[PDB]
Amino acid sequence: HHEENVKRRTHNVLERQRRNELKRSFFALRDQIPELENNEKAPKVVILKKATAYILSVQAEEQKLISEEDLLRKRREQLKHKLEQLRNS
Amino acid sequence: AHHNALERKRRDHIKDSFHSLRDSVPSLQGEKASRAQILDKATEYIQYMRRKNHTHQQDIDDLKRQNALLEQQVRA
Ligand SMILES: [Cl-]
Repeated sequence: HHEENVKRRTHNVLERQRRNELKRSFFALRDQIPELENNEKAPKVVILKKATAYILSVQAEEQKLISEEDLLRKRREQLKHKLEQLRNS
Repeated sequence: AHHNALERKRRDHIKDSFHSLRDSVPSLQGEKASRAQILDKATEYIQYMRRKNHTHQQDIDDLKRQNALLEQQVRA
């Protein structure tokens, strides 16, 4: 029974260390989500779900910015072409 | 019984949410990942994407300045 006691206490320490590491990982993710930053009562499920939603939002934002830049680049080429036509007339 | 039912639903909702998050992260899409790996790779991805959108906006601001200048040279 002493071996079972030593094993139980050893596993208890290891499990606490793993829980603490996991908590730090949750908090680092939480802190990338502006709505949750430094909220020490943010539940795990809320961090996970808000992270997924935030990823979708940042990806949609990227697509919006890519579209804006594409139109600006097409416009730049059109302007450069107009300037070249004008200067060579 | 009611309390065990609440607890199992709680655990299942966390499992579902880990899967959804993992499936949202390109570096993990299609791979085997522990809970710690999913969290850490999602953190890195969000940090990267937030900065990347700043890089895109900088390029957009550079291009808007470039096109205004070209419009001024066409007007002249
Ligand atoms: Cl967990």
